Amino acid sequence: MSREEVESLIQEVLEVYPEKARKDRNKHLAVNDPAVTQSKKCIISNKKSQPGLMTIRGCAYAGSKGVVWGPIKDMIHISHGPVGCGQYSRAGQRNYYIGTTGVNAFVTMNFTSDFQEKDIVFGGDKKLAKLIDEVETLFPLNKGISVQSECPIGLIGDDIESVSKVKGAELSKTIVPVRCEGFRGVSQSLGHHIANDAVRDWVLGKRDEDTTFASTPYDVAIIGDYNIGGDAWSSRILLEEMGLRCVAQWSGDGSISEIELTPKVKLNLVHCYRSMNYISRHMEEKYGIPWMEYNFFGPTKTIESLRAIAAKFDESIQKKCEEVIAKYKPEWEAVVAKYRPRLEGKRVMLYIGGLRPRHVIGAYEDLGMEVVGTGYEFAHNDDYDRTMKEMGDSTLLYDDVTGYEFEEFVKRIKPDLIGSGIKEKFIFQKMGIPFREMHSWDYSGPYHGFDGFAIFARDMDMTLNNPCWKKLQAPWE
Amino acid sequence: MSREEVESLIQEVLEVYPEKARKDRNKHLAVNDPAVTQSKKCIISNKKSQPGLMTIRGCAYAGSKGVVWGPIKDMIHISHGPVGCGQYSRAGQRNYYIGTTGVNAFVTMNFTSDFQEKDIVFGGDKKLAKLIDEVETLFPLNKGISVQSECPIGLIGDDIESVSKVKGAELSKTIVPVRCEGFRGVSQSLGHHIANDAVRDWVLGKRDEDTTFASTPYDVAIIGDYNIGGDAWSSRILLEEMGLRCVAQWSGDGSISEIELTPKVKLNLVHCYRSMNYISRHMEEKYGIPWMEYNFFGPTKTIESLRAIAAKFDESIQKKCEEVIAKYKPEWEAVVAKYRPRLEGKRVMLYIGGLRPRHVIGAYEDLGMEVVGTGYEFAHNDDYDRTMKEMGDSTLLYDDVTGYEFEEFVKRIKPDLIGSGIKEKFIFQKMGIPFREMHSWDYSGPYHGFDGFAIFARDMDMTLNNPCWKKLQAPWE
Amino acid sequence: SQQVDKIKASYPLFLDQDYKDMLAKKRDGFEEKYPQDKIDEVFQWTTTKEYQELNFQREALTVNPAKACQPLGAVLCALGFEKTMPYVHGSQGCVAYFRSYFNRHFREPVSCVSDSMTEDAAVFGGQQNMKDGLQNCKATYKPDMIAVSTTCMAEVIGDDLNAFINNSKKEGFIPDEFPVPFAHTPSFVGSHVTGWDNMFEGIARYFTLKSMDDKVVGSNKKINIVPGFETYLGNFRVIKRMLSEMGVGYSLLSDPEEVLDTPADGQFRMYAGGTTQEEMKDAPNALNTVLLQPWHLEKTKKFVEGTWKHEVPKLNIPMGLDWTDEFLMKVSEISGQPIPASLTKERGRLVDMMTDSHTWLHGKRFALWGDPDFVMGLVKFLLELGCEPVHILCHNGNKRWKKAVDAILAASPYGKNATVYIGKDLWHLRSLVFTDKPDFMIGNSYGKFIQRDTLHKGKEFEVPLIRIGFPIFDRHHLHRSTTLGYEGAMQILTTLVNSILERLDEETRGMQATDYNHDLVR
Amino acid sequence: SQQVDKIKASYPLFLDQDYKDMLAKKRDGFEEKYPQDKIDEVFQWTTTKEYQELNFQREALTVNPAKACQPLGAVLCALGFEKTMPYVHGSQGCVAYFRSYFNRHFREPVSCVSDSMTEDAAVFGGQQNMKDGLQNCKATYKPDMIAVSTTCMAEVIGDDLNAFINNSKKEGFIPDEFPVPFAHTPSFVGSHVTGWDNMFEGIARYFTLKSMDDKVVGSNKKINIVPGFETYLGNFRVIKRMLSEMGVGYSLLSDPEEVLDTPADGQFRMYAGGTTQEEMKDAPNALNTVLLQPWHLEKTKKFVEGTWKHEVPKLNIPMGLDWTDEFLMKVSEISGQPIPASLTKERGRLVDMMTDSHTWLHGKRFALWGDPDFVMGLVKFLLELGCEPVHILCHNGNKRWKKAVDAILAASPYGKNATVYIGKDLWHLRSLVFTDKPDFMIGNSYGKFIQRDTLHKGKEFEVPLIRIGFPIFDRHHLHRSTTLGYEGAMQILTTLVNSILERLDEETRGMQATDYNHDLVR
Ligand code: ICS
Ligand code: ICS
Ligand SMILES: [Fe+3]
Ligand SMILES: [Fe+3]
Ligand SMILES: [Mg+2]
Repeated sequence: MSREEVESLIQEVLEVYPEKARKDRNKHLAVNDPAVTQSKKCIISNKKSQPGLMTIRGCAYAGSKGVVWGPIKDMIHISHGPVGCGQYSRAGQRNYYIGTTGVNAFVTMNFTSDFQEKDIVFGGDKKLAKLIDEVETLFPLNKGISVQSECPIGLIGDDIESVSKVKGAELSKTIVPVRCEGFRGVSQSLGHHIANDAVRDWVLGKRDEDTTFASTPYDVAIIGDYNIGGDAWSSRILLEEMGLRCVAQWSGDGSISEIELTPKVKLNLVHCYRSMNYISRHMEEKYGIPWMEYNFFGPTKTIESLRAIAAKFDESIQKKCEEVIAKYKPEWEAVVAKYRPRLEGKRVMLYIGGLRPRHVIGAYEDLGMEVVGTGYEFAHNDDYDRTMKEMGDSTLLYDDVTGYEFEEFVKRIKPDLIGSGIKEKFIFQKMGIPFREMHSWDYSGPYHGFDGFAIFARDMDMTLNNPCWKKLQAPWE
Repeated sequence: MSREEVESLIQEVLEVYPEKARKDRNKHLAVNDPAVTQSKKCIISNKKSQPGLMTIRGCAYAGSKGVVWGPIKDMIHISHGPVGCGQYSRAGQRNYYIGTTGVNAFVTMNFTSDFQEKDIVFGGDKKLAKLIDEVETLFPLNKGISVQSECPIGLIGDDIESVSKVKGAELSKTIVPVRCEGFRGVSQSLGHHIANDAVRDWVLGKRDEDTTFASTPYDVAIIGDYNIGGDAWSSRILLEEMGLRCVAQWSGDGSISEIELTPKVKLNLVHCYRSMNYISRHMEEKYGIPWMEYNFFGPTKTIESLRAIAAKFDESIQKKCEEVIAKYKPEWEAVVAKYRPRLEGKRVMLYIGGLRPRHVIGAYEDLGMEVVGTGYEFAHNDDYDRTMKEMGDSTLLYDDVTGYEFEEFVKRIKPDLIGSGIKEKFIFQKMGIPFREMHSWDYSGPYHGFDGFAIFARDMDMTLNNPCWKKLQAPWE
Repeated sequence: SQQVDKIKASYPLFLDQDYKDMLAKKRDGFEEKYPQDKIDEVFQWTTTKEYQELNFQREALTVNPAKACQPLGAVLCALGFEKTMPYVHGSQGCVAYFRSYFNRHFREPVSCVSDSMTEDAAVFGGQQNMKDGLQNCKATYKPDMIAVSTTCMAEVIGDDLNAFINNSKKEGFIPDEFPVPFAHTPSFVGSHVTGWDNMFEGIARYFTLKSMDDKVVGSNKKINIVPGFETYLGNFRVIKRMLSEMGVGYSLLSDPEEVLDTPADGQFRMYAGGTTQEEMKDAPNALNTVLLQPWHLEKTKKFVEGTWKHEVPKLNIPMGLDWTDEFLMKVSEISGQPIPASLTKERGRLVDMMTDSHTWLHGKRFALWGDPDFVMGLVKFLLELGCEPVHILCHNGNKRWKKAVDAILAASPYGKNATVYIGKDLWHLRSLVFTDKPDFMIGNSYGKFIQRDTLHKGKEFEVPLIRIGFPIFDRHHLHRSTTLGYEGAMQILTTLVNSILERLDEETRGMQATDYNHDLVR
Repeated sequence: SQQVDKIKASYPLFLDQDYKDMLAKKRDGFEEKYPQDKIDEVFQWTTTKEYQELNFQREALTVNPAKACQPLGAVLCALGFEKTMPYVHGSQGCVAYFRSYFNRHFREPVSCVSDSMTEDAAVFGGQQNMKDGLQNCKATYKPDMIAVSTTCMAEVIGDDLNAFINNSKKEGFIPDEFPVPFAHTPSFVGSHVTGWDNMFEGIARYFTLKSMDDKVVGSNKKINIVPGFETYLGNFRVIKRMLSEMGVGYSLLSDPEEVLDTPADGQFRMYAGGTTQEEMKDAPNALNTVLLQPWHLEKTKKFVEGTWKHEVPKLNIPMGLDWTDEFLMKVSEISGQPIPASLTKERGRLVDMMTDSHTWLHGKRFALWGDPDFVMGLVKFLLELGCEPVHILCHNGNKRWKKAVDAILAASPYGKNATVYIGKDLWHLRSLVFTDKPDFMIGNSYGKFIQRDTLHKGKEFEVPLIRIGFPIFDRHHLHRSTTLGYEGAMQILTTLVNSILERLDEETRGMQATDYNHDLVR
């Protein structure tokens, strides 16, 4: 669609709103332009949602408990507050891990303080202290505890940092208080930041002067991969085939000892910039560890990343890098040969959280597809800067899109495929538009790396070309 | 019910029949009388069924293929004729066995010549010879073949005996022709007899001049136990605890070598008199092997049988007999103490095939129950002789009962429990009368022996006292 | 031994050590059993392509058939008529088997009589059996109609049913006006579905052949429905429900739904419901006749077209999305009734479920068997779901049918790896699921032994059975299910996707080994 | 690595040797993992009675709850009204979770808005959020009614919903006649079912409290039906079906079955069906009001009795035979309509199925959980089937409810080994199924992790899960099922008996080991 058509579509969609919401939402909708590379000249982001408009966003607790802390497999994470938050989020995110659940690993369990009104009236700090003792008795192999605060904690004036200090000293235990109450910030994003700072303040410096770990010149950490369907594993295997040693994975399949060893690495490899750029900058300031952004979606980006990573080391790693690329060349070329002819020219609209709305574009293009609209629930302008470079000229960009906007944009643009979340999936299927979940991978994946590209391609094809999409209209209508 | 009431019930029920059927059925219905011990003075049996009256009987093929031959596990039994008979009878009878089905054992499979009209016109003897070759190719570990003739074989003049001799000599294989066509006889019974003669004529004498078998004074065979739900195993274990050696089991879990070794035993133990008295008499005539009837239904009969069997041997077996009785005493006494109070005084009507209608009576009485009516599909007068002794004074006796008769008798007598077959089960459940399958044991069992009595008691209680029987009438009617 | 408070049935009783030792002694002492290494070798051989080739060279031996004989279908057809007694002229052993077979599938009484012909009748025929049998049956069980078929003994000796029934009336054994339709049903021709066709055509002839003079096509404004051999109660019910929803006047000809599902209220009801004699007498006055299972209603079709002069529509069995659509559109055309909003919504709800479940169904590979119409409808719906029906077996299929299914397969990319087999049995199918392993079998209870065989090769080779068809003996109340229409498609879809998900849960249930993929949400 | 023609997803990809070797190196190098022998020791300990006693001494820690929070139920209640937007005053993170939780169970869109209160509202309250939120929602999504509940942040800071909504109307953000019923739904009180009760009572109050003067009990000749928190579409449908069969005039108050099952026809329908505003306005004119799930409709009951003056009948949930009987008899009494023959026959068909399957169900032992009314109805039906419900868990149950279930259990010999637990969670239940092992669990998808744990101890300790309840996330389309009435009892019975037979087939599938009991006929 031409820039002029897209701009007209934006204004037509905004006509339904009351004035205040109309003026606000206009600032969060934009048309990509190569002459404007500074996103702060064309789109506003990381602001409050307008009331009543059916934002798709979550809260700070989802950012902290969901991605940063919850996946750390050998800690117990307490959803501290009433029963809702921990139950709705129990095992909804596919942060894959190896462990013996309930014994030495705990990711898919829901530990909670189950606040009742009495806890609102009298405070929950005594309950939290008793709860910690019960955790230690019943789960003796846990290697640390985190306290994920829900909305009431800060509102009633509880002091979980005092409980965490006192109980941690009593039990010689790492107990991490996280003030990620959902009323803080505007979205999941501030939860990331709060959770990063909690890692910094309570865990990361534990081994600052400990020299017992034997480091090598090729030690790296994977920062910001939550291992959805094994995504981080399908990345790690490549980094180590290339001669690197992945000392830590934050946070998918992660462990508290991995976190504590991360200041020993030579390079931090950041996949999800949005959620862990905070701790990466801290580690550079404090420990001198450089960090770099990379992208393991699709062969073009995976190859580019491996080369850029290897270039940070020496000729021996660059040699292994080219050996890895040569090994997998026939594999992804065969995926392209099978599936690109079946997907070439098809147009995709995306809406996801903080990374994937730009990070998966290369993988779609490796299959001959085109992303004609994208947007984020909770990205910041530095994300949109990176997005304008990846997206085509005159494409549609939307920040904190409303349900109404997304539906109306789709009706006009008529994409061949939509990639978004569970709250969107069933709307667009009913409209007859193939849909793929781009958070959960629709219970498939991995999608990272060369092995993940094959699954991604198979999945876009199975859904876009499925026989069901030809059957929505009854033959008598 | 008094004798006079029962006699009046009989006459009232028979008023519906046309004259010819009325006169016939009257001869097959009787009231037990202690002063008349000869069944040939009070009931007719083993006659043709009256047309159109819904007999429960099967045919000679069912008797031959179903019980005598089919359970022999390491032979392949050909249902020779059109596709129906072998398919309706496939794995309907629970003749339990140990083996690798399709490889060295074949009981639950259905091998058939699947006659088409061309086979009616030209005959099936050429098809049978080719079929035998295909069996030998595809099932090389079979240890013998039987040919179970269905109705058309004799009617079109095929000569399966010639095929069996020629192919058996060609292949050095035991191939047994059985002329058990369903038009022969009047019921399953003649199929037993035909099948017994086929064993005699084609298998039983194979080792007549073999002196290699290491015999002992305590060698027996179990004759006429088809191992329903493991019945023969729960009998065998007791005989061998008593110091006996069971050389053979006919035919449940049986094997062709066991049959061939049976003329080497010291005593044939006959459970099902009806189906296997023929070969037992032959073995006494030819080999001098004595035979005796026994009964392993319930503790009273099992104890009596163990003692009677042990009395045929020496003091060492008689001692072990009492040791076995002492071992199981606390077990069956605990069954009686639990279940007899829950069943005492309850009245049962039975209708089964050729043995169990009298053979299970003692087990019911061991739980305080009373069998107020019994009858057989296909028993002979020597069976009814034994039945009049087991059944109480003035009880009802029915031969080849019609569906109408059985329904009307039940309506009047109002038994608390009925034990019969699958074609009867669902009729009486709809009437609100607890029902137990006494052929298949309702997919339970074993019922033989001490271990079988516990299951039998549990099963009569679970059904007779089940909560469902209080709910048949809607509360608004 | 038994502990009174935890009594063991055969399983697990015979796993106790003393029984295990006893069974080992029986084997070693007297069974002269092949060594286990030889048993393993032969088993492995039976899983190979070499064995498969020998297996498919069979010309004379049938093993584990997937069909039954004509009179079984004649009985089911007859049961669908009001106060009608199925009556099989010939040997009584057949009737015991017909009744027990249906007893076990429906878990219901099944009423059927024989006239108990015996060996003597091979000299002189069964006329006297028919005379007394008809009189005895009418007097004792008081049917309003007796529907006569035959067993193979009566066909081989050549009893003339028509003359025998006529002579029964002439000599006073049954009243001349008492309806006794009949059909010859030789078990050595066709299969159970052929018997249904033969019986139905005989009943149709009985009530209409000699009374056509006053009939006018379309004058009663109804559509006749002939269901064929049908063993799911939901299938009779969904057809009646959809036609009533549309406001379409109809007559279901052979309707056993009531007599196969009577309540347990303290009364046994030998008869219940059924197509009335007036409905059969009036059927030539319908607008048309629709055959729900045309590949086993060929004789019925010739009579309906040749004598009633109905222009039977060319419709497939109404299974899956497209063929249910076509059925409703054709009924709408014939009747003048529009497809109502309720059925349009039901269709779109099936489509919704397809979109919801397509990612787990895509590319799944199936072996399946059954009767011809059921199988082709199952194939069609599997293709609509994006599934691959790779081994398609119809023991009682024919060449024309196979051509039709092959054409359906050729029209879909999901048919590229599929082969249609006719005249083959379940021992043939066993080879196919070893040599070209699918994900699942869809079939009747006889498939359980194939699943057992595949597991013995190894867990990774196991092919689980999904029970759809006839007979189903080892589960309870699946005969209440539906396979026709959108409702039946919804039930099949749900069963298929959840069979896939149950198997995945099983394969991912291993603590710290495979449970990384034991997802809460699928 | 991948082979392009047989691509592997996570399972089984990560079982390849290179992935295994990589995961072993990650563990050994950097995870500082406890030794496997120690993991095994602690696992075994967690299966013991000693561990159970410590586990049941918990007072502060909850692990794996079997309940959710109030506003989830308010949203489900609101969805049952025509063109009604659920609206949760407070934090938007809650609403993303409510929507996604229901998305995954129903596989449908779930519409709900937030007014996006943030940290600053702790100073000045959420009044402006309510004003702009109501106006934005009405304009953008064009509901005819907005039904307002709360998240816990708004409850803690103490927002006065009533004043805030009144001020939104006074200041012109929405027209004064636009309906905005509301309820305070604190997540730290009760559970999701309490939120349903609170929301429903608020909607009832909104439409009737101030207009009672012209009402006359019985004048509209109808019976009101309040379903409570209900997540099986079949349960709304069966109640309407049975009442229509009887010719009973009724109003189902909160009816989401249409909006939770829209067709996929090319259009997204945000709203469909639902209870009308007029039905709520007219509801005091009913003969009476029947509460299908009375143990979480206490506030509704007090309002219906205190304000509408209805004499709410003392009825249990209509689950199983006796309680469906009692429901139909009471509806017949109130309405004057007789129970029709069709429902009497349906009842006897359920009884028939009970007689057919009783031998496989007898004595089978179950652990089960769910909401109070659902659990007590399941317990009752299990007793009617001759089953033993040994571990009965209702995390959100109360002492009066426990007394009532204990009395139901004491009245039946099948209740003698049963214990009712309230306030306990699925980590408590995990201990019970180890220390006092039942045959099966009946519960929601969270039970799969208990089954996984039991299998790890050994195959003989595994307790299979039967999925009945909410949420069910790892199977497709079970939300279409029924648990109420005779129809629901038929569905539960069929699921239970065939779960038993599926497990028996699994345990007897072992060639030459256990397949002596692998019977074709069951
Ligand atoms: S963390 Fe973020 S929303 Fe970077 S909160 Fe969200 S497992 Fe999304 S686009 Mo769900 S910033 Fe991860 C994300 Fe991206 S949960 Fe997953 S998919 S890469
Ligand atoms: S053989 Fe006979 S009918 Fe003796 S043909 Fe029949 S497995 Fe019956 S009363 Mo079914 S003479 Fe056996 C019998 Fe008895 S099949 Fe079983 S139960 S003890
Ligand atoms: Fe039944
Ligand atoms: Fe859906
Ligand atoms: Mg799978």
